[PDB]
Amino acid sequence: GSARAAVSELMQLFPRGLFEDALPPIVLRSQVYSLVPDRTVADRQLKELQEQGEIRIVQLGFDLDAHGIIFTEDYRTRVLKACDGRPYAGAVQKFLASVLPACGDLSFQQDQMTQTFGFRDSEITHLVNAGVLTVRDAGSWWLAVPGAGRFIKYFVKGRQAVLSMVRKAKYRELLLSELLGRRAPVVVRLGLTYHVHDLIGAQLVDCISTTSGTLLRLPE
Amino acid sequence: KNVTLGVPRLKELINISKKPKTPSLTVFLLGQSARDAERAKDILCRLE
DNA sequence: CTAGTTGATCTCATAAGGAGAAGGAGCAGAGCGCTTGAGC
Repeated sequence: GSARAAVSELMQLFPRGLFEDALPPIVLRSQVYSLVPDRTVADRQLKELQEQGEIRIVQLGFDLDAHGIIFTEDYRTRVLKACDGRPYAGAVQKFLASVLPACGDLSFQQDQMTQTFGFRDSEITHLVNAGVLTVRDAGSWWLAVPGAGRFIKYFVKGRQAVLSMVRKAKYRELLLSELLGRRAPVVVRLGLTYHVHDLIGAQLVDCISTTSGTLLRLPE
Repeated sequence: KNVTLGVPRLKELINISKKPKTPSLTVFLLGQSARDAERAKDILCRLE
């Protein structure tokens, strides 16, 4: 179990064509813990591999522990094709050439951004224009991924959906082989395989192994 | 009967009143009902 | 350019309404993806 390997698999699962090649392929830290049993180390590998500049971990808002992952190169290649042709395309390019390869912190302070990156107080709206700078608070702001709205809406919808059917299942159990074999519900479009990894990481289910494969149960 | 008239009714008109003070309907009959009395009272029972 | 002087200027110091419009609550039902689910 390697975090380099772990993140790669999730990346493959992503429905790339579903979002018209605009949102870079997000993979969650929750589903990272699914492939690698020892979470204790998964964070440690991704930590140095964060400052290694080959990954971007973006903080999301669907829960307190919402930390998404965006591929660095793909994060780069997609912002220009989204920013260019727009009024905000000006200093977002600077943000890219200066801020991204010099820092890896999840949220930038006011004095940090203005001084270290030499940002004015007028162009800062342009980064807020299309998913570049979120709003942590008055003094700090988390790093944004453009066009993240649609993803989480489907993501949250999907999580609820899978949770619901699992509960509905007779005797409140549902075999994992019975998810893949059965057609994915139309309510969730991110992929049934994508979400089942999420609850495993979120510990909403436990991977109980038996003679008939592995089973998931709500916590007792 | 009694029908609201004067300044109260004039105000009631200028500010559209959802609940008229004395709402009323002036019903006219078509056939024999208009001439004879039994059928007209029958229609009255049907409407009241 | 330099001191000395004169005012400004400040600071700190001791003690028997209403009609209507707007929001929200709660229930009530329609619809629909779903999950079975069992009769021919």
